[PDB]
Amino acid sequence: TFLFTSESVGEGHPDKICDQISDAVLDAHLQQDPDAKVACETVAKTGMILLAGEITSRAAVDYQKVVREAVKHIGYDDSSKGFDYKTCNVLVALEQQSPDIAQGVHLDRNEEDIGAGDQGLMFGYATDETEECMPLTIVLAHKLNAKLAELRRNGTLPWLRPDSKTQVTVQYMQDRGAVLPIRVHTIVISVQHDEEVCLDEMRDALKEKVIKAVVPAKYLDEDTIYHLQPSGRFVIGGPQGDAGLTGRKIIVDTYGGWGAHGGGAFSGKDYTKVDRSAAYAARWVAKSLVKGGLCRRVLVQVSYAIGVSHPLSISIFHYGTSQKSERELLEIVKKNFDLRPGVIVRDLDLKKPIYQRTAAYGHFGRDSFPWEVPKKLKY
Amino acid sequence: TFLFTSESVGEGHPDKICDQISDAVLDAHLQQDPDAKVACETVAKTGMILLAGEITSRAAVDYQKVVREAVKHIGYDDSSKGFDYKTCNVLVALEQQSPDIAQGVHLDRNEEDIGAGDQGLMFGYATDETEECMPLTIVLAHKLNAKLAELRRNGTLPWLRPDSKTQVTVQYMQDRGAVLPIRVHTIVISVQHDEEVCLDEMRDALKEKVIKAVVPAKYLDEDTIYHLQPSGRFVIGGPQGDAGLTGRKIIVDTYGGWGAHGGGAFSGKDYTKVDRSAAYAARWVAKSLVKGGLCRRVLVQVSYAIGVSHPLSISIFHYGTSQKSERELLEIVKKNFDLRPGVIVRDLDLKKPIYQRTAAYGHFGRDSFPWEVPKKLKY
Ligand SMILES: C[S@@+](CC[C@H](N)C(=O)[O-])C[C@H]1O[C@@H](n2cnc3c(N)ncnc32)[C@H](O)[C@@H]1O
Ligand SMILES: C[S@@+](CC[C@H](N)C(=O)[O-])C[C@H]1O[C@@H](n2cnc3c(N)ncnc32)[C@H](O)[C@@H]1O
Ligand SMILES: [K+]
Ligand SMILES: [K+]
Ligand SMILES: [K+]
Ligand SMILES: [K+]
Ligand SMILES: [Mg+2]
Ligand SMILES: [Mg+2]
Ligand SMILES: [Mg+2]
Ligand SMILES: [Mg+2]
Repeated sequence: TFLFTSESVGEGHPDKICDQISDAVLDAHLQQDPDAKVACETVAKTGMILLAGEITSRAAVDYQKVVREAVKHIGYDDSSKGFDYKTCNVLVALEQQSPDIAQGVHLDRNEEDIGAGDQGLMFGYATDETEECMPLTIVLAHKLNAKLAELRRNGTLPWLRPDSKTQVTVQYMQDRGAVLPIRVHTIVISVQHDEEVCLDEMRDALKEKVIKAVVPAKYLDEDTIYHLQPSGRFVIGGPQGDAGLTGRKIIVDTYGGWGAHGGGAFSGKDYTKVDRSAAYAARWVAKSLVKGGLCRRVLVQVSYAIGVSHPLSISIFHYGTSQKSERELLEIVKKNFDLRPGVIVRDLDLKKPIYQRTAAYGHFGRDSFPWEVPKKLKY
Repeated sequence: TFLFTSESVGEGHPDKICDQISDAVLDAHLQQDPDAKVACETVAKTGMILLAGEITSRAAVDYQKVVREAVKHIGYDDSSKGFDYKTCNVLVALEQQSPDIAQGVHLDRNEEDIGAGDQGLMFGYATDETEECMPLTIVLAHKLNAKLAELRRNGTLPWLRPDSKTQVTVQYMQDRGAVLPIRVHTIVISVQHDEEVCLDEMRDALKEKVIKAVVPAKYLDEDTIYHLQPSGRFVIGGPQGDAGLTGRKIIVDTYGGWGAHGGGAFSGKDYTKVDRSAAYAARWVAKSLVKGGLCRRVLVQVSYAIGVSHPLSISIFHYGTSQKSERELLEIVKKNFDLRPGVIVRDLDLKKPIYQRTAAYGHFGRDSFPWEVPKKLKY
């Protein structure tokens, strides 16, 4: 057996605030101009949200309203919680997209033949260990943060504040390249709280009302290690406790350390940025291979050069979980998918303003987004 | 055979500027106070460097001088290049480290027993495909950017500006889990340039003076694909062309997509932040296993909880490249290394102000930093 650990963070973790704001800006632009070019970074620290980056769009967007409404949704609505959407500073340093990039990527190009918005590499991954084809470690870690937000928002644990982190270590066995979860070895939960609640009341609630509500009992046993509020005190939180930036939770956004990552952030970027569109397409290819019965676990790499539509490379790694060779699976992928960004946008409907919904609790394995609906493969 | 692609970026890429500034700030603090607690994020956009984060230190640091001297070293010294250290804005939004974090991590603790500064997961990787135990893809990509900076700085290609990106695709064969590079399949180079030089002069120089100077001729052939200045024009660059943030090149900083990554950035953080110290220690463990003759290729995962000194989990994956089981290699690691941050700091000398040197061209595989010198193993 072996251990593997993944983490997740809540909606009010300062980096995740930034990813949600960046995607609220992108959605505000796409609601008016489906062809907006957006590269919006967000920085958060005590009292401040700064927007920086490049946007060329026909939309008229009220940045103060978009930013403040996203922070209000997260739950930072009073100085007692360390941040307040009503009274924080919002600073904007947004300029047009560089004309040199625009001319090299999309200007005067037919949409299917638009060039990749940048160079880079991206990976897709899928594993049959869960129905949603995601690692159990990260699924559990995300659901523990979702449960904390539910209990905060329904008033069950009114001492909870929006900033949280979780981490799950699962003990696995291997089976011919596929992985089989056996038990939960360790869980960590840290969550911002009010000044009145004591450590013992929080530790008891985190075990009884959060962990037992999320983790199947079969995975928990007498030896499971719990680190609940391990720092001992977490009253200061959100951007006051730790600066946040967009694109600083890229492993939380994807596979929790499993598979691989090419380094590109997702949030704040329109479809021409292949860091997002091609990673979404690669997840769609990986999940299509697993739900199609071709492998039990698979990693897909793709890469691009700025201004060039077709990927430079495509690679498939099946961990030994298919009777077909990796070259055969590559040929099936090449016959069934077109991974130009200007075709991915049509297959995955990537001009639709649903990106803020992807910016917490992972981009993959939930809510039947287009990249989660397998493509029936012909071979 | 299969393809694999990795990228790198130059010193003047806007994200890399931020990592170098964050580490210049950390070094300035450590020069005066070896025990400084530093979590410095940097944001860059047209005309601006913003510092945000938390620092508790006894040092007296002139942030305007530190920031401007780092930008001067990178080479942004005139408005014609799109950024100038003499005249840009430097904004500081730095506060003390949260007292709640300080009390839960290090306050009143014996140094060897300091808790991890945060939770998280980290990986180390090593491969025998190169003497420095790094993937050839990323080594080549880094050296192509280093060669562009050398030719810019020696006046050979005076039209070059500091912002660059490269990407290398290598065609490999597998050998019992180990990987063997066969040839370079594709190279991309994009680099900011002056308004006078034409595309053909730049493409010819990039092939003849950069690629041929860096890539062994045995790997290049008649079928090697070159995408040199593929956007066609890159005069606007640096932070004017694209906002930069610290910790947005975490795959460039590590293994180029090989191995795995736990998501944590390195730059701007002191040793108590296990995202940096434990990733460095994990690279040291991986390279020690490969140089010790125990495996040909290996991935090491570790994880931590905030306030807890010992790792929560340790895992070793050898890809089938050892006669010893992964459990045996884990036992050898556990007998030879102590992965508490307050012991890693002593083994790797992590209070020394050498971090700006790590913040471009990768943290691993070069210049015999302590984590690159193997530990002789007893078993
Ligand atoms: C510990 S901080 C990162 C290190 C920090 N920048 C410093 O100055 O030491 C990382 C994340 O952990 C969580 N956090 C903040 N304060 C915490 C505390 N007192 N205990 C536990 N977790 C905390 C928040 O989710 C925060 O965004
Ligand atoms: C293309 S930009 C990222 C997308 C961008 N934020 C936008 O608004 O479309 C990414 C990086 O590529 C490089 N770059 C900038 N302008 C470029 C151009 N005209 N051609 C090629 N590469 C460029 C720089 O290294 C830059 O930091
Ligand atoms: K990726
Ligand atoms: K931070
Ligand atoms: K890592
Ligand atoms: K950017
Ligand atoms: Mg962070
Ligand atoms: Mg990138
Ligand atoms: Mg970037
Ligand atoms: Mg982290």
